[PDB]
Amino acid sequence: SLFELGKMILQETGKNPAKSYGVYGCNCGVGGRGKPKDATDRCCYVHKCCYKKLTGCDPKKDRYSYSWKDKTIVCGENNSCLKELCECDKAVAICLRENLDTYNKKYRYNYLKPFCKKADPC
Amino acid sequence: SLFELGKMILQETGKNPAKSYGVYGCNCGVGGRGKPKDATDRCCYVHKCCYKKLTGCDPKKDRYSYSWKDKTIVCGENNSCLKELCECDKAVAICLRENLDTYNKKYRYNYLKPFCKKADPC
Repeated sequence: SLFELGKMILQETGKNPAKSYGVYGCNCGVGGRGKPKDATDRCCYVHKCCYKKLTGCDPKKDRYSYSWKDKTIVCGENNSCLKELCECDKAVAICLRENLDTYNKKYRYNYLKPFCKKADPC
Repeated sequence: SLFELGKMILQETGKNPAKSYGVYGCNCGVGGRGKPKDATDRCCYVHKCCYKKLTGCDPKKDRYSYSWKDKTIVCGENNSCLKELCECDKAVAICLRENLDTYNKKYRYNYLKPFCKKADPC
């Protein structure tokens, strides 16, 4: 669920997740997908495409189990959808951390999201 | 849609809407309803109750038209459902404005939202 997703992003990036990524670019946070602004935005693009493939559980609402072991996100066994979901969320949290070096505040609050250029099919 | 809602909140409160209300309390922004933390939170509680009356349109994704007349939100044209939706969004924007005097930053990023006490029926 959003809680786990938000938590993972905090753990990996050290950043307030909603503040840094809630309305970032054309792909991070609220809304759908669009042509990526930068590498951070591309992380979120991939993440939303990941959510699209999921069947059997609800990515926004469904809780899943994971642990913090040797400062690594370790997805619990869960079930097929929940584990795929956990891995979707882990991957984007990792991606966002790896692109903190080009994170740009000028994209942080993009209220022009509805008018982003259309994204390519996943 | 979220865009119109965000814009109304900006117009009434003068605040960055996602920043101030995206994760506030147990009712504002993401997630469902919960026992309200304060008057601001109760504004969002009422808003989400208002949404349940809607039949025919999608509050997160469906666009509607409104205008800014004599510094007032004026819901335009719109079918029966979109009219109601617009009026729901207008009501919460006004309410948030009216309760700026007790807005509390400590509730602003409430990542304990999944653990809010259960909301009473609307």
